[PDB]
Amino acid sequence: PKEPEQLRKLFIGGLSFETTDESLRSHFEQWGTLTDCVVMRDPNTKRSRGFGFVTYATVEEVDAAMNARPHKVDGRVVEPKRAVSHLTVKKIFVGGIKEDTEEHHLRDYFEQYGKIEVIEIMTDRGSGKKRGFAFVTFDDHDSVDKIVIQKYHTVNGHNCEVRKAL
Ligand SMILES: CC(C)c1ncc(Cl)c(C(N)=O)n1
Repeated sequence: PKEPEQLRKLFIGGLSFETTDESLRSHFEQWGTLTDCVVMRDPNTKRSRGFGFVTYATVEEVDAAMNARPHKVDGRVVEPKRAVSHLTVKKIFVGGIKEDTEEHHLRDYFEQYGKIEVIEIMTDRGSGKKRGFAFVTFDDHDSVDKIVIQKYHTVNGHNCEVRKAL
């Protein structure tokens, strides 16, 4: 049962114009089996457009490649991002957590997606009561990208709504 191809793709921006299908593949094959690897080029001049994409055999291989950033490919630090579901942000909205969810509930769950920098449990401006939603800020966008493509998030027994924030 193969994961959907879209979830196995990495868009690589910031390429050296000298990077080729072959040199992009040789680099990113260090972190998994590549079923596809393409440098985008102008149709007339064949000059690189400065970006391309690689497709791994599994999502765990995508994770391995992202965890090995920064990637210097043919002498240039490139910018890998998971394919769109790009709104590149480090913060999520977490809704549906009700009044009994605390900081440690959110931390213990979300810390396995990435390094957390801020947890903000929202409270009512007048009463101080919890409003039932929170924001979590990570040190990097790939955490958010992994989070929002999941169908489900269960935190503190609550089925939560999670979206990219701002
Ligand atoms: C009131 C709820 C719907 C809300 N407030 C703020 C944000 Cl930033 C989001 C979101 N989906 O990102 N959702």
